[PDB]
Amino acid sequence: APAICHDGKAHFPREGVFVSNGTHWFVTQRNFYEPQIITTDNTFVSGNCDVVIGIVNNTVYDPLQPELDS
Amino acid sequence: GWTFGAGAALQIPFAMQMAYRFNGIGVTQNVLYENQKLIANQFNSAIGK
Ligand SMILES: *[C@@H]1O[C@H](CO)[C@@H](O)[C@H](O)[C@H]1NC(C)=O
Repeated sequence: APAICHDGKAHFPREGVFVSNGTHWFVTQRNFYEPQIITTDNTFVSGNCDVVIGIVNNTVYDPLQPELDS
Repeated sequence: GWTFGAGAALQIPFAMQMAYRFNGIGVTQNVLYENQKLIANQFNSAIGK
């Protein structure tokens, strides 16, 4: 898919493309397959979701979220 | 796109292909998604030209 909704806003990968094996969703570079966990620091935000076509539903994990409670 | 020129061909959705060109000329890829309709209308009208 081209993009994934998180909360109202859209997200796009910095490089490579988003892929899915049916189980989950990941991001990878286009010339060599090596899937990676989708994180905040691999994508960035622009506009809202209603503009774009083909967007899907998921959640973006924040590495800081489980450690901000410390 | 360029994959077949590299070697064994690989299919890819067309809009994704258009995205990486704009990545190649320095513009952020969100512009294409936000104005696909205008881009398509201009391309067809240019074919008319
Ligand atoms: C892809 O093409 C099919 C056939 O019309 C269509 O049903 C589908 O909605 C298209 N994909 C998206 C994300 O809209």
